[PDB]
Amino acid sequence: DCGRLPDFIAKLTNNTHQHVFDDLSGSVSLSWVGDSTGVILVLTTFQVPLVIVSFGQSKLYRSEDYGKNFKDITNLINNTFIRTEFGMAIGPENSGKVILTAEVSGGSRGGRVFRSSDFAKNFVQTDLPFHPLTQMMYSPQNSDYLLALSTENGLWVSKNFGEKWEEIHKAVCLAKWGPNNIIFFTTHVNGSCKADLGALELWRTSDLGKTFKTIGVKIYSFGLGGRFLFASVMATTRRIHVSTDQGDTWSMAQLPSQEQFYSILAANEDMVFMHVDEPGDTGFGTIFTSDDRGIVYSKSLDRHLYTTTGGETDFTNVTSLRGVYITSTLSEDNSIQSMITFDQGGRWEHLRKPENSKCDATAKNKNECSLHIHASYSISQKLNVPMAPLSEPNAVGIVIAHGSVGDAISVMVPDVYISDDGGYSWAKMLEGPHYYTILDSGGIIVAIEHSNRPINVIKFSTDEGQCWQSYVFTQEPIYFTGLASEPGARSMNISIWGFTESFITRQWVSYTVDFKDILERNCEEDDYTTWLAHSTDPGDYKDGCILGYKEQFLRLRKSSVCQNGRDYVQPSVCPCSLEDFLCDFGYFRPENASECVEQPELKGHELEFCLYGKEEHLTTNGYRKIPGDKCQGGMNPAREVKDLKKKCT
Amino acid sequence: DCGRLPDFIAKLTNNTHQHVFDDLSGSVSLSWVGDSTGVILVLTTFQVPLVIVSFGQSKLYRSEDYGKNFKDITNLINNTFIRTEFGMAIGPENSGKVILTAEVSGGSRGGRVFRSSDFAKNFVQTDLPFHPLTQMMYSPQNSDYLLALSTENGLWVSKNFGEKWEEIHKAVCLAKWGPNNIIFFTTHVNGSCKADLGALELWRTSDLGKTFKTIGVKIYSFGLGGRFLFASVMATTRRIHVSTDQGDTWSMAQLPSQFYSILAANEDMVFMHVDEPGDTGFGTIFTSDDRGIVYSKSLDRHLYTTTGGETDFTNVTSLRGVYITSTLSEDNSIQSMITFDQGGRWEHLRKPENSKCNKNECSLHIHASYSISQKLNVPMAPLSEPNAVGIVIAHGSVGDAISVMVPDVYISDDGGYSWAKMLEGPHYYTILDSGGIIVAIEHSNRPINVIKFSTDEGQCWQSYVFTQEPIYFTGLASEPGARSMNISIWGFTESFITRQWVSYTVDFKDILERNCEEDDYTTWLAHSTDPGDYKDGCILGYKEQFLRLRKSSVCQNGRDYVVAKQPSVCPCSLEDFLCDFGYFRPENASECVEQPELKGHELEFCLYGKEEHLTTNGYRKIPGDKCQGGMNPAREVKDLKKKC
Ligand SMILES: *[C@@H]1O[C@H](CO)[C@@H](O[C@@H]2O[C@H](CO)[C@@H](O[C@@H]3O[C@H](CO)[C@@H](O)[C@H](O)[C@@H]3O)[C@H](O)[C@H]2NC(C)=O)[C@H](O)[C@H]1NC(C)=O
Ligand SMILES: *[C@@H]1O[C@H](CO)[C@@H](O[C@@H]2O[C@H](CO)[C@@H](O[C@@H]3O[C@H](CO)[C@@H](O)[C@H](O)[C@@H]3O)[C@H](O)[C@H]2NC(C)=O)[C@H](O)[C@H]1NC(C)=O
Ligand SMILES: *[C@@H]1O[C@H](CO)[C@@H](O[C@@H]2O[C@H](CO)[C@@H](O[C@@H]3O[C@H](CO)[C@@H](O)[C@H](O)[C@@H]3O)[C@H](O)[C@H]2NC(C)=O)[C@H](O)[C@H]1NC(C)=O
Ligand SMILES: *[C@@H]1O[C@H](CO)[C@@H](O[C@@H]2O[C@H](CO)[C@@H](O[C@@H]3O[C@H](CO)[C@@H](O)[C@H](O)[C@@H]3O)[C@H](O)[C@H]2NC(C)=O)[C@H](O)[C@H]1NC(C)=O
Ligand SMILES: *[C@@H]1O[C@H](CO)[C@@H](O[C@@H]2O[C@H](CO)[C@@H](O)[C@H](O)[C@H]2NC(C)=O)[C@H](O)[C@H]1NC(C)=O
Ligand SMILES: *[C@@H]1O[C@H](CO)[C@@H](O)[C@H](O)[C@H]1NC(C)=O
Ligand SMILES: *[C@@H]1O[C@H](CO)[C@@H](O)[C@H](O)[C@H]1NC(C)=O
Ligand SMILES: *[C@@H]1O[C@H](CO)[C@@H](O)[C@H](O)[C@H]1NC(C)=O
Ligand code: NA
Ligand code: NA
Ligand code: NA
Ligand code: NA
Ligand code: NA
Repeated sequence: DCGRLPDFIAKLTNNTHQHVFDDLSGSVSLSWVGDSTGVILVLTTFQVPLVIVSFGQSKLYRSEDYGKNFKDITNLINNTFIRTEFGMAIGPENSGKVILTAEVSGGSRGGRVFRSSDFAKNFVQTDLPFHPLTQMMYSPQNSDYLLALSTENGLWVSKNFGEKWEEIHKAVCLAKWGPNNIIFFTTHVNGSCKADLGALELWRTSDLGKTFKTIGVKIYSFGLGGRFLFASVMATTRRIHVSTDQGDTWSMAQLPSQEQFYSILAANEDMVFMHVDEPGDTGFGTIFTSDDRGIVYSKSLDRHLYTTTGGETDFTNVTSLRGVYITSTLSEDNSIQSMITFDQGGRWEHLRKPENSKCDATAKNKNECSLHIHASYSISQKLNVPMAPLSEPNAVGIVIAHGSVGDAISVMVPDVYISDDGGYSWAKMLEGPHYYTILDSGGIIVAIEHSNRPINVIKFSTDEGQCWQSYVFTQEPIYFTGLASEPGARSMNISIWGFTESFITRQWVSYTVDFKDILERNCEEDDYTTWLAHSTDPGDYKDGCILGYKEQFLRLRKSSVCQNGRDYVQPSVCPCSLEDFLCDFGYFRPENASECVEQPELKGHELEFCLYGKEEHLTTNGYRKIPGDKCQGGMNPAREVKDLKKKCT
Repeated sequence: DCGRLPDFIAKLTNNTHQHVFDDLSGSVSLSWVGDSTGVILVLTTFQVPLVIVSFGQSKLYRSEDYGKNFKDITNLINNTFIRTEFGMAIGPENSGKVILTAEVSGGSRGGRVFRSSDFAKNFVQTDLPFHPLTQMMYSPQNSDYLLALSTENGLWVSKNFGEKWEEIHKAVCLAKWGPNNIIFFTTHVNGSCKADLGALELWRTSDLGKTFKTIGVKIYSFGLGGRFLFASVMATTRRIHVSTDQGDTWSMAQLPSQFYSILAANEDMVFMHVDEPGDTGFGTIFTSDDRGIVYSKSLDRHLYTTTGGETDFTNVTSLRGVYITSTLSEDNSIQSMITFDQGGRWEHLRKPENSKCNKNECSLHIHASYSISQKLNVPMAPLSEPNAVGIVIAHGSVGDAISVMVPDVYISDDGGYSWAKMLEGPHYYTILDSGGIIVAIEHSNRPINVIKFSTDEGQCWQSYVFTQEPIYFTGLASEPGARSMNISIWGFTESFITRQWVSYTVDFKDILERNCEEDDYTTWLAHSTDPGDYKDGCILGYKEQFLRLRKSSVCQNGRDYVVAKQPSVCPCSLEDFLCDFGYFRPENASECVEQPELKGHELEFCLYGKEEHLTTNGYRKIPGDKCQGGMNPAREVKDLKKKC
């Protein structure tokens, strides 16, 4: 049971610093700039259409002492304002780069940016030779490289952190940074980008506009994931093509029985999750997985729910436990259900419902108490879930997410559920929707109620979400607007901002809380327990095996109040079992089934597919080893990919 | 100036009726059902996707004494819940028809509807043999006839007010009622409606599914407006086709020359918006003849939202021929334009009365669907009604970002010709009593307890504190009827975590105690863009005169604000004519001028398969304009004896 009253109020009251901002208009954004810099930026923005020239003044405040004091530096951005859609363009964590993209209050020949490379302590002003259509994008491999699309659909690039800009191509519809500062972009065949569905050209430049190469024609769309480049190509019908050499060579995606709607759910250096819409136009599709070449796919999960307008799904990478992914499917009776995989798409199981839930006490029927974990599918469906599932690799096994059972009331007002074993087991910890953040690599989790009333409570947990305490951080409740944490692995600082509205005018205020005094002592051996990740194959020899590697994790004991949450850790290999294999091309695991079985339609014919112009023949026991799985010994089904020395089809 | 003296708080306190609702979950909707019936329904709904089966219980409360008392009748809809997207399917006014379309808690073979034809005083339940994909639709000619699309894209029709249903066609994408119980609908050949865009077939049935007729192929979309049927056809580019004979014959829209949208259409005329070639967020409004075929330039640089295509186009239903929308000025300022002759001529909206004005823009922008789609803080579009002649209430902003972020509420009493800022900040508002009562409620994050009301058509406002426990505002609903005096406010308190819902019904009967006398009215004429005295009071060639309650009036009006007069027609002038095909009116200009690119070549268009030649002075009479005499410009459509 939880430890009642380790007194925190005194240690938090003296570490809570309020700042009132007078006469702020528009939306107010707050952000920490850097780890251990002390810098917090507060900026007001305005919702103004791009084409409209209007007058306005954004306000800008800066703290250099961790939120205790703010200096008005609006004079730096005199006679400009920033649109809410743009906000701040903050570079990578250790770069110190911040860019404010603004519009001149009276109008001008182009936009105006304010550039800082010292954690927002000094800005320089630069007039753009164009009006930005969207926010400027940093190159992932070089924060000095910026690209921006103009309102004239021109592609502009800067090599020196936005100081000097050059237009490298006109009539561009979409542009994206690839790897090693490559730029991919689409261009017109004629008039409008909207009217030219399926007739765009995909272009590549590897030297920031000096030379170009057309890598695709008749393009519907394109995207990037992991080491893979994807393009939807119009033949009257759409097919998916994959490239792992930045478009020099393409191969059509090979799916058993490339369709009208596709989506890359996730992709890394090892594999691809691909969603393909079911024939006709229903609310569900199918998840396919590929090898590290991104070409040959196999059926992974049926009836995967997606929003027909936008393609969002509940697909969630559980980043706090290797190999774990969660998403939502439509059961046979059209109930929503959360499925979870612990082997990177090889096998999926129903998410387990909490034991002895309040739902179990009132449910007049089973399956009513199934737990649906809310993500982008719920959010796009306009449900009241203010945050997707939250996890981070440093906080091993911790997942925080909104969830609902099979009641309309629960769907309307989700609750916050906590998992400490990467999603295998869940407990309802907070009533109603919340905003939440992880600090101190999981040593501190904080949540704030999301409702119509003004709030004055911080809820926090120091034992990975098992026990919660409430801290009244003000006597004047605020309509909550934002929650922002200082970055860093050992973070203790968090800022809340919002406003009072006793009459018609909003008075904005920020509260910065330092949790330094709460976690005084360092955890010892009796403060932890040990746990092994869940395995779907039975046997003590298979407990704790993740993709062929057995490992052991710690977990803070319930009611713990201590720091030094050691990094959860000698590697050992497991024997091979079914959980270490995906189904092969043409095979699948029926719902609730452990073994792969050949899809019925292919039972008659030989399994063949196209691989870079060469037709291949597949003989298989129905299995192929999961990319990245270091399994050895045990079960080893056989497969052979024989080249037929023939052109495709 | 306003008369603050008549103390109203005593006359309103005894006429304010509170009802507290226990354990309401989900979204809460409230609606009056019928003129002088006394019926108010309160229903809880849930935001749940269509395909998902879940458990839930909607709650249903009914008042039969004008909101003083509510009876829990949830048992009527036991074991069902209603989706927020569906709500209630309310038949036409005075029909008495209400239908609650629900799904069964836990799933079933089809939906379940609860049907009433006596203003929701008695319901009967019917199990549907299908799951409805969208809300059921009443036939405008017969409220017993219903239409519904199933989640399997089957087309279902009922002839007996939803008691018995028949499936008349499968694989249907969209279906709509025509004028005489005709049904137009599109169907694909195989697969998906999304994938078969531009390859759909447009079908018609005039006998509720007994027989069908294919009236269009290669269809992208279709729609109905006024007496016009529209279809978008995929050729290499998409173009719009019009039919005035229910699809037996079509004609392509003839524009002097891209994406096409129908802004509005009635029995006389079509408003068409045409997107610029490069998609820069603005387009051009074109107007048609009475056939919907021949179009001419009406308004340039018409702003539209780049994704949904919404514009600020607003029909001022309280004054004939008046429309307002937003355009992009030469320096990319937003501006409101107004027409008093149904698109013939547009003028800049006049600056608000009594204002202190720097920049070039103290101009007043009236907020509508373009502002709403641009995510501005505008909770309601402009509000007007035909019975409340000349009254328009709308959100407006001047040309500073602060004003755009927090618009104010403006009042016009002459159909939008002149405007005054009457309320600070965004509000919800409603008109009842044919304009005798206007009510407004603040839109903000804090709970409210004040009702703002006007009894002189918006010229003077008073504040009434209707409760000591402020509520987070949810809705404002007025009793229907020309002489209505009751409104309902509902919302919830949330002192802790739980919402407690409550309704407040206010009766203005004691406020408007005495009846207005002759000294309570003034008379006015609608604005005319031609300055002659022979055109005073002329609206589209027809003379009329209006009344208006004097400022600070607190009395009940029983007269139609249109004075009863023998009808008289006006002489023709420029305001009575559109520009002809190939002509347009420059900004602020009264006379039409030929578009420059066409000044050299012969004006030609295709009309019913035959190529036609147009010689014109630049004008054509506005469709519906009852003008006679006066100006008579010449035009001739000469057949060229050629196919097209
Ligand atoms: C789902 O989220 C997890 C966690 O973020 C992703 O896993 C991580 O992916 C990165 C890059 O692929 C891995 O980095 C690698 O780092 C190691 C060690 O420095 C290096 O030897 C490799 O060459 C590689 O650069 C990282 O280790 C890995 N972390 C874990 C816990 O697996 C995963 O990629 C996501 N899934 C998908 C499909 O994207
Ligand atoms: C969380 O926020 C707190 C502030 O509320 C941070 O603590 C502050 O850190 C600064 C910089 O390390 C400390 O300043 C230093 O003082 C020494 C002399 O003692 C001086 O040489 C340095 O130049 C600097 O001024 C400051 O004292 C300290 N304030 C408090 C109240 O502890 C803290 O670093 C933040 N991060 C974490 C992880 O807690
Ligand atoms: C995987 O396992 C689950 C059980 O854990 C299987 O679920 C079952 O699904 C059927 C529907 O396919 C449920 O059935 C019946 O539905 C009818 C409606 O037509 C209803 O009238 C009956 O009362 C009944 O509920 C059944 O209840 C359910 N079983 C359980 C224990 O929940 C699922 O089908 C399996 N998947 C595969 C591919 O085999
Ligand atoms: C606004 O709401 C009030 C109630 O707050 C409505 O007043 C009520 O209307 C009915 C019908 O006129 C009245 O009831 C009965 O009328 C019959 C005559 O058919 C009579 O014999 C009964 O004795 C009874 O009065 C009811 O008394 C009346 N007023 C009140 C205060 O209860 C009113 O009709 C609503 N609408 C308008 C436009 O004011
Ligand atoms: C714009 O609003 C007005 C007011 O509703 C419409 O005018 C009426 O049209 C109906 C149906 O044709 C007639 O029955 C009424 O007699 C008209 N009333 C008035 C005051 O004109 C008008 O048709 C609407 N739509 C368009 C496209 O203008
Ligand atoms: C910029 O702001 C200053 C206030 O410091 C103001 O006086 C000045 O007019 C502005 N400059 C321009 C060019 O508008
Ligand atoms: C509501 O419906 C359920 C299922 O039909 C039934 O068991 C229950 O008795 C009903 N409640 C009432 C009050 O009739
Ligand atoms: C058009 O008329 C308005 C109102 O009289 C005037 O203010 C404006 O300057 C005119 N516009 C142009 C472009 O001349
Ligand atoms: Na870098
Ligand atoms: Na951009
Ligand atoms: Na009445
Ligand atoms: Na049902
Ligand atoms: Na009809």
